[PDB]
Amino acid sequence: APSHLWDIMGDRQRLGEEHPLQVARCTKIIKKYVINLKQIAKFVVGLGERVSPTDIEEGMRVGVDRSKYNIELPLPPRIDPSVTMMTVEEKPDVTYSDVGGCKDQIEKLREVVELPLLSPERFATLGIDPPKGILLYGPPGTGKTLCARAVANRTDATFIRVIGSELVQKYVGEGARMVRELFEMARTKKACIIFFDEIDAVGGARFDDGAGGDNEVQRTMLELITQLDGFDPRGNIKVMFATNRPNTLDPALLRPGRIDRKVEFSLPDLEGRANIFRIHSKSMSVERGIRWELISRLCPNSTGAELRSVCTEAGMFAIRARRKVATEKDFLKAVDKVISGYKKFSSTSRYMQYN
Amino acid sequence: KPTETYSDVGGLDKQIEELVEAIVLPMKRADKFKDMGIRAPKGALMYGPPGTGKTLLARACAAQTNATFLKLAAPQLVQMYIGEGAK
Amino acid sequence: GYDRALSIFSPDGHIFQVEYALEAVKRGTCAVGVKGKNCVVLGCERRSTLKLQDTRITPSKVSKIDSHVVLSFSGLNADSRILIEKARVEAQSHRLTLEDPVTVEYLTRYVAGVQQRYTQSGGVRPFGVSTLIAGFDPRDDEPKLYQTEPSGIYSSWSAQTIGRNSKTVREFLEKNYDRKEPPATVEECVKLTVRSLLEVVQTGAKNIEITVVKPDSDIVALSSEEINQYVTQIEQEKQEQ
Amino acid sequence: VLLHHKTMSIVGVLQDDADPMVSVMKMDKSPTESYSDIGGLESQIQEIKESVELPLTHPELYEEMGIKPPKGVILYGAPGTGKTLLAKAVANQTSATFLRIVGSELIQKYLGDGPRLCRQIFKVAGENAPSIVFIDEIDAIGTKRYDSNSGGEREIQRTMLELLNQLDGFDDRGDVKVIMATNKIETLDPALIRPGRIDRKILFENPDLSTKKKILGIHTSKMNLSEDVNLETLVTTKDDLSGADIQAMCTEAGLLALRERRMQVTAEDFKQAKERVMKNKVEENLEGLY
Amino acid sequence: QLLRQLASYYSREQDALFITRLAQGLLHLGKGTMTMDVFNDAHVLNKVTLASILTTAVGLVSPSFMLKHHQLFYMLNAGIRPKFILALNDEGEPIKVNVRVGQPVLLNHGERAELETDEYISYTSHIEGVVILKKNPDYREEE
Repeated sequence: APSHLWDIMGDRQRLGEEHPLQVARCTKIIKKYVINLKQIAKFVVGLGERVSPTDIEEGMRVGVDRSKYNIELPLPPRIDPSVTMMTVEEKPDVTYSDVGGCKDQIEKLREVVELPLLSPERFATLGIDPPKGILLYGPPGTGKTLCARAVANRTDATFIRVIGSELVQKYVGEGARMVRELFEMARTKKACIIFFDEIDAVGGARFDDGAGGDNEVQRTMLELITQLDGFDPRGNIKVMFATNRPNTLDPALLRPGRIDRKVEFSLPDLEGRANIFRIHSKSMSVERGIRWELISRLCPNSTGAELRSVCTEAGMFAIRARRKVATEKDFLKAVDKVISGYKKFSSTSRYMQYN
Repeated sequence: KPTETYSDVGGLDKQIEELVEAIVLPMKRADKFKDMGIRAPKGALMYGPPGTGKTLLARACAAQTNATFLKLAAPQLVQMYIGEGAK
Repeated sequence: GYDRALSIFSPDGHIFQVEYALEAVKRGTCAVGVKGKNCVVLGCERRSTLKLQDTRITPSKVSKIDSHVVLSFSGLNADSRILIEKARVEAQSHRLTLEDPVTVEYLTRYVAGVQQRYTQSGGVRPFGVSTLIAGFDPRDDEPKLYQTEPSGIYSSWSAQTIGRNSKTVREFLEKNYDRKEPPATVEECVKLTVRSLLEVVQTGAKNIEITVVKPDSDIVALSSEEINQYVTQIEQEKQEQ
Repeated sequence: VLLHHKTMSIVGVLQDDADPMVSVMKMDKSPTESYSDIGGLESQIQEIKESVELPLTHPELYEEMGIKPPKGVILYGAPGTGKTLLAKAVANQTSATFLRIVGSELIQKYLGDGPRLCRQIFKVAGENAPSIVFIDEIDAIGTKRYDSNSGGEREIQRTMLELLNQLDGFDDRGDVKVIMATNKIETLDPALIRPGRIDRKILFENPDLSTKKKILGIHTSKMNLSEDVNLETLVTTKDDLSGADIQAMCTEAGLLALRERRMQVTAEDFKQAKERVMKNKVEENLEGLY
Repeated sequence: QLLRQLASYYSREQDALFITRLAQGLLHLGKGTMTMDVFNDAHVLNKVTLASILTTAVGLVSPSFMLKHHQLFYMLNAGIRPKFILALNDEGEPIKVNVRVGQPVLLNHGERAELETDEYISYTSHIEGVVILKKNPDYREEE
């Protein structure tokens, strides 16, 4: 059906020669334009009929006709990378209210990120500088990645999630181009959010005398630091560094001036772990008259990953243990099962804080 | 020219006079340097603690002098194509 | 000698040298025992994989610390010889210093107290074996059964087991045995231990060793033919019921 | 896409046919391996069935309950307990997509291609059907002794943490299941597990004399045995053996009768089979205590 | 994904806020555990359901099709047929049966089930609905 309407206007856009343009990047601007093709061929051209003199800029892809080369339409630069097109997500499922607890790991993030985006004129009265970067590391298993998605929901803008292993490519030097791919969209798309995940595989000095193949990774941060704070302080959006190993990072990366707000996650206390089961109490099945403060009290200090496992495994006892819904008896069985039974080995929580 | 000048720093005058004698004075007094028989320094190593560093004053060198500045990033000089980083 | 510390508090608050040492007991032979009014019975198994082991020349799994009290452990056999020798020397040292026969309460707190030293002593490692001390105090017929954990915590139990498949036997001793009405005869105390060994030994004879503890410094060790006598009577009332 | 010759205009999009590119994806032609052959493990068989097969076969139980179903289960135990056949029988009744990946393929020779492979494994499997990613026998990054494909200590952090982000940073509706099993999981990085995704942990031990009687009857169901061969006698002679050692004696006994071309295996073949397994195939473990 | 693509119609029509959310609430009618079907195990065509959905198809709201009123779509509340199963004895004492369905597992009088039969003996057919369980003096298994 839609193909019939497009065939009517397809007479001028097909038979005539317009679209068959050869796209290439412009080099020198004389106000004669020296442009190098993809086949490595240099030539000279000039403006067109409807082409504006202010549209042509240095280092921009400009399509020209293949027969007689002339400028026709400008194109946005950096057309080669296809990787960063899939790095932008849309509408994350985790909401802002999914993060439990009244502690300080919530309010501190929204003031340095969501506050300048929603109300940029609030800090303009005092004439201060909002923090460009932030710091979130914490112990493994607290759902730190869930807090990054909760910010993207309230922001209602472009979000970029970057994996630490994605920056390292299969060639030496290609990782340097991967850094500018992220910061190029910062100027193109204003008021977005970039997020780095597992930076420990990237950062750190690591010096020289080691295995010797380590000099390729250390240049990624030196390219990332240069693109963050260089000779020219070029930056707009907020930068988020996150990993599970803060001690193995670059001691320069661990110092301010690229980062101001620093928040480290901690294990919720008896009052903190209570709200963890309250946000899950609205879900599943909760028997009327059951106090969740006694369950979190019998459970020792542990990450939120093992806290949500209590409510999930409690529903598993409805089959083998011959129960309708989750009762208080099944909650006590989960204490020796979800916690005491699963300790053994290979249980992280606070086990690995360093290496 | 950038927006950073020497008026935004303080207490650094000990190391400021040394940077003026490297990339600053030979842009002016080089005619007087040939009379003494010496030669202008072809470069100076710039380093510091594992931190920000003196890059704040690097902008003032390209500002107050009002000369031509060329920014060259070292990590941008390594590429997969052999010889392109050397050119 | 070696001055470097070993036990270190985990960030969770526990100790690695403790919890990892408890796994050596769970991988060892299960040691179960019960106590009656006039008698105490301590059962123990052996390794069913190894054969051609003469019972006479092999040291008994239940070590006798004193005439009125014995020790049946489960765990590392390398760390058990240290506790058995030092408990017997203190048994004679207590008779030398205070001129008093030792008591089951003093023997348990001593062995558990010595284990507290190695956990707190830099340069040594805790014991990976758990001992069960059962006996009768002098001029007292009251049964005494005390558990000694590798962590140093000791407690009294009516019926308690340690080693592999412990949780299976513990659930069996709660419903079948009652602490309010213990058996007043020796024969009922022996048959109770055999019922707990049917789910672990799994149809074996020479691998079962049962030690009977009686007051007035009376110890009677059941032979191979005497243990199988109680097994036959229970198996006839098991499948038929 | 599809271009044009003269006008050089896009004609349309051309979809990829004849399977989604790489065909080694283990599409599972379904040989139909049932649960009767893995019988005797039913104590631990119903454990994985509820956390894997149950949400796929009966999704209404977890949806109406309100709890989130687990993303898989980790397996640990001595070799020979049947950890390979446990996950094979689950994918048979589900009739869904299921994957089998060797843990040694996570690291390549070229630097940077290790984490690039782990991205394409979960990407293609998640697009078609509620698939399951099962990586068996993971030796990755330990006791290296690798001259060729060794990438240093940089391949260690990139390849492993890439799998952790697939269970954390990668969003999914719950149709992707990840089950990992190997001989020893202690050498692996425990941070890779992150047991807020995996709430199920299944261990394995050696079977008793009652379980081996059921396992022996499985392999001898299709085998022709003579009248002088007793099933309970062979189980009694079994000492410290796993599920694989039971099939090893059934295979060795079949090879002895195959040399003489005997339909029914006599009792003399089982006598020589148990002696060869306990000698070579069965080696004394380094445990050594007691 | 389908219900979230209708946000572009709120600008073209001021009443699109109620229209897009009217059928969504009808989908959740009965706390999500209830539905409307004209078929059952006995194959009985019910004209009450056919007198509701078919009538509310055309002219759902006032701006839809010609000029209508807001009382037309209330006919769907009369065709609600919730699924349930009940088991009694004499005076109404409940008896536990074995049924595994979605919420649950091993239910009794006062819960619901879908296409399942228990192992307990009621009288003859052993079907869903309201039944009475009676046991023989030889083998008797009750709550």
